[PDB]
Amino acid sequence: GKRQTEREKKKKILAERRKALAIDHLNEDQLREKAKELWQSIHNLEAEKFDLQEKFKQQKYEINVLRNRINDNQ
Amino acid sequence: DDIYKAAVEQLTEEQKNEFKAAFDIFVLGAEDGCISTKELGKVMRMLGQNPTPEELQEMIDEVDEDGSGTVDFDEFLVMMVRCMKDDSKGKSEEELSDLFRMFDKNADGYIDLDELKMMLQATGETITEDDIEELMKDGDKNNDGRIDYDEFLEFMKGVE
Amino acid sequence: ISASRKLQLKTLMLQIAKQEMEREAEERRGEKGRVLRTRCQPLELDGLGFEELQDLCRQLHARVDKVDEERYDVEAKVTKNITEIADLTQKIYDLRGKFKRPTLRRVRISADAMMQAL
Amino acid sequence: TTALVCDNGSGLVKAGFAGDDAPRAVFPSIVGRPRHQGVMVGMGQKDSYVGDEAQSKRGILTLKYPIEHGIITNWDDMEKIWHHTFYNELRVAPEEHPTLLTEAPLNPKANREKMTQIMFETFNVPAMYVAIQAVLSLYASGRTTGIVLDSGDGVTHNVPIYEGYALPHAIMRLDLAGRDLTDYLMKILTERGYSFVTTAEREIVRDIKEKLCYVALDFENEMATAASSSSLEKSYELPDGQVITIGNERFRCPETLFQPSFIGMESAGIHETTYNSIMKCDIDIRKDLYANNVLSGGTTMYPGIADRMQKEITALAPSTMKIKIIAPPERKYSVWIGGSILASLSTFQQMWISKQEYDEAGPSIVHRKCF
Amino acid sequence: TTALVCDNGSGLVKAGFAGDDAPRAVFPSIVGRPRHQGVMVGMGQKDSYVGDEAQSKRGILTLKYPIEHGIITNWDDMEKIWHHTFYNELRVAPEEHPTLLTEAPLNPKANREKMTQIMFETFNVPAMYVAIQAVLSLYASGRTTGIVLDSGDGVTHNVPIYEGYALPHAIMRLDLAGRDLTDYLMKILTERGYSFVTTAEREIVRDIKEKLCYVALDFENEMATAASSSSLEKSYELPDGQVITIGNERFRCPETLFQPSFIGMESAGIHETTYNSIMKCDIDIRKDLYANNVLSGGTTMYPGIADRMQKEITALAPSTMKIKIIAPPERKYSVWIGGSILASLSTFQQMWISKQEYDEAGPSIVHRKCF
Ligand SMILES: Nc1ncnc2c1ncn2[C@@H]1O[C@H](COP(=O)(O)OP(=O)(O)O)[C@@H](O)[C@H]1O
Ligand SMILES: Nc1ncnc2c1ncn2[C@@H]1O[C@H](COP(=O)(O)OP(=O)(O)O)[C@@H](O)[C@H]1O
Ligand SMILES: [Mg+2]
Ligand SMILES: [Mg+2]
Repeated sequence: GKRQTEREKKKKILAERRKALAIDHLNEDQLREKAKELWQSIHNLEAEKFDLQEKFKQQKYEINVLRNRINDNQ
Repeated sequence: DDIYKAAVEQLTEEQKNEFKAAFDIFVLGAEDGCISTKELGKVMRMLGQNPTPEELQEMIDEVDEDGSGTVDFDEFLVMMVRCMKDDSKGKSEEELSDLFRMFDKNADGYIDLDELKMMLQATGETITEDDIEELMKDGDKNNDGRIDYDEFLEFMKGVE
Repeated sequence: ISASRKLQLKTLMLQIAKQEMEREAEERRGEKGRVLRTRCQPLELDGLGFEELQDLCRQLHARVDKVDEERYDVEAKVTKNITEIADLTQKIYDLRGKFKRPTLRRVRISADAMMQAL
Repeated sequence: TTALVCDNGSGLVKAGFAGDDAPRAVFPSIVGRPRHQGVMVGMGQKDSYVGDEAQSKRGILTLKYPIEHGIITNWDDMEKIWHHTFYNELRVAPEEHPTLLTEAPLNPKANREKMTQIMFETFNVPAMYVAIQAVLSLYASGRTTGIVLDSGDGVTHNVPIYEGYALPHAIMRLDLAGRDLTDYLMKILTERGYSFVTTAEREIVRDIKEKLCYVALDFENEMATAASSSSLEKSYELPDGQVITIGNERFRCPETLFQPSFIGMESAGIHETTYNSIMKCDIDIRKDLYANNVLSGGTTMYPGIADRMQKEITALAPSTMKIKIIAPPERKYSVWIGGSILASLSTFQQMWISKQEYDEAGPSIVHRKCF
Repeated sequence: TTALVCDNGSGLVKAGFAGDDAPRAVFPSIVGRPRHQGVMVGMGQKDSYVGDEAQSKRGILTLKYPIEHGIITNWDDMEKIWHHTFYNELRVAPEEHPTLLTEAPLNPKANREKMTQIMFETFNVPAMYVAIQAVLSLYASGRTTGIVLDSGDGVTHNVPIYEGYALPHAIMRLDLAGRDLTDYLMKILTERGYSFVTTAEREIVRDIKEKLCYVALDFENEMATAASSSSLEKSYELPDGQVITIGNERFRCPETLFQPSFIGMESAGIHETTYNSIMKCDIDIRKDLYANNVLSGGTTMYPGIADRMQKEITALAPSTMKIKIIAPPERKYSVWIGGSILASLSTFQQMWISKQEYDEAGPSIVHRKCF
């Protein structure tokens, strides 16, 4: 399905579609505020990816159950 | 056990009217309840319940243990109410899936009937003849050596 | 076979289920907090000059980009394998529930109670 | 809320709420104006008795079906029938209930569009959906493949389906059905002396057909036996006495299904249009269709048809394939049971034609994606 | 860890872990979208059935091979086939396994480069290596010399090898293979009345070819015998009955290999392109190539080909040389067995195209030293 489209989608979310921005060009208090904000956002992303790994484990367990049911079903 | 005693305590009046209609129909004057299992089954059918012919046979074969036909309305009505379904589907299949996710300590896509025994023992519960044997027999009912997820479902499906 | 046996078994099963539910929930909360702490390193209110502020700010901007790319990548993996899991769910249902589909009915309920209509 | 699974049919309107086992109200679809003058004053005489009320006063009415062959020929009468069905037989206002009508295959478009326009403007339902009468009968059997022969009272159609993918180029619709069998029976009864002419006496002939006629396993042997012995002559009591005796008219009336040359129709019987419908399908799904032949509809209730049809198809089909004919005991209401099952599905809940969609595209919405 | 020895082929994808005797999963490489409409709701109908699943639902699909003649013409479908092979037939994620694809000789570069780019970007393997399909078939025979005729289903190629030194100027690649024989058989069956047209019925004709056809030792004598007696007519039962009888179509279908003028191809048969491939070699290694002629590939499984080919070459070759034709019973999987042996070698363990190397030079790395 034009894996070129999938590759470009991945790369845009990698560089363009993700909230990427040069910001360390500001005054003191504002720079600290922005650093805190970005660090907290990425921390929330840490929580999100921790749950991503958790649910991926769950899906692996579910596919284990899936294969088990398959083998028991034939 | 205590479940039937509690159900007796929490007698639903909507079903109570049906049971007293059964009392009126079967009792023919100071009648001590000779247990006409055919009458009981026809009463169950009339009152809107749908007892199986297998349930009808069970009620035939699980009565008059006194041997005198006349039976205390206590145990009779316990049998009548429990034969009638009073529950909501016995939990949810998604709930059961998550519970099995908890219970797969073996982490092999299934649990074990031996694992079931170990967990129930860890719960510190009484194991007896009514326990122990048929518990694990019906947990791995297909007898695969371990309790698959669907086996865990079918062990206790539709039960509160 | 006594159904009181099943009643007691379900009491114990419900107890085990609730205990394991709370246990896994608490485990997840604690491990999640631990991972966030060891990964979301704190940002400090003092000790850095303006130049140090800028330096650490851009360093953490780079770190933010690193972890953002990593988590977006693993998120994409989660999504794709989730699509796969959904497909397998459909397939296994077709394996098992294809013939169980018509079985769902709620029937012979009211018409049985309509003999006085005529 | 709950959905209304109506099923117009032609001869019996079957309706009821979705999720049950049997239709709540089943009544003939006839609207009969009185024809005599009427002398009693204040008797409360209405101008049109519809439904089952006109099967009791049929002595002084002129019953006329509003649906001829699947298609609807008299829209005012059909509207009256629907109004009766909603308000008096179910007593649920249509403003609060989705509806699921049913329609024969290969019917004129204008019929379907007018049906949806009526349901949305006059009765003002929230959302309605039209489904082909054979897919439902396949739902009710719990299958997912098979070729279903739905011989109703208006029209007999034969829709083959495989793995859920209908084959639109293999639908064989034939217009011989129960009504033509009633007319042919009424026409051959005249060979003994019994003359039924009035539109009210067509109902009596229909009752005779339902209670006495049966499909012969072998036609020539039965014709020879009925012409020598007298073990077949079954008698029947008219609504006023004067019992009648039906001889070899018993199995000659429903034989028209397998030899439509009796009523002058050219086409081949229901035993050969099924084989032709199969042979138009692809070469790799013919075994499954052979093994899962489904019967439905009222007219397939004749005693002994599930054996005659199997014998005929086994004669036509290759000797290796296994021919099996599914004939559930709940044949008459099979379409409605399937309709209830389909309306009760969660996956189907977003296929209804919502009213705002109709307001935006007009009645021609039914031919669009929401089929 | 263990290596994945995949073998795309054209007609059957054969895969399995390195170090075994037979491929773990063998299934046709076809991807078929449904073509009819589909009326059952919630049946769980997918949009494309690949592999062996589409050989069971082929009655309502339009199967289309993603590999025409060695080359790959439809990259999305090929990616789908690879994804199925990795995840459902072997159930091993590719992130932890080297892969060893196989490719016909003299194929377009872009095909190979796209193959490696897909394997490194989409599936993200650790390291992949592409090998010529004939060297593996020579591995499996346990030889080190010999000229191998690998008549697959897509393309027939004839690579001579001596003492491990391949002769690149003597490779004779011919595009007649099993698929053209299937089409020619389907075209000559029409001379008796049997018409197969649909892309699904091509599979039935392929089954007929596999089970009935054989290569005649002498063509004219067989043509004369089949035209007088009737000892050759073998019957076969279609997927629905109606047995068919194949007469002299039995040995006329695979005769196309030795006379490509039947399907209009100009070139000489597989009996003469081998001799030409030998004669291009040097004068001192012709005896060894004569004595070690190797057969491989699926299409060389016709009963009686190892004798016809030997007779033909003995007719062409000088009378003194000994002509021997190696035809192992495990012909079909010979390429994959050789691939397993090659992947299991310790000396070969440093020839893989490591991912960091691809990152530094791009997909054009495959033409470089890591061949
Ligand atoms: N028990 C029966 N035996 C023979 N024929 C019957 C029987 N019941 C109904 N029929 C015929 O079938 C017709 C009813 O068919 P039905 O399935 O109601 O049509 P529709 O598809 O319009 O609902 C009646 O007109 C009658 O002629
Ligand atoms: N037993 C057999 N007899 C005759 N022909 C066969 C037989 N098995 C396979 N073939 C032909 O060989 C083809 C398979 O060849 P194969 O070696 O799988 O090709 P590839 O090199 O692409 O793997 C099939 O299309 C079929 O036409
Ligand atoms: Mg009908
Ligand atoms: Mg090959």
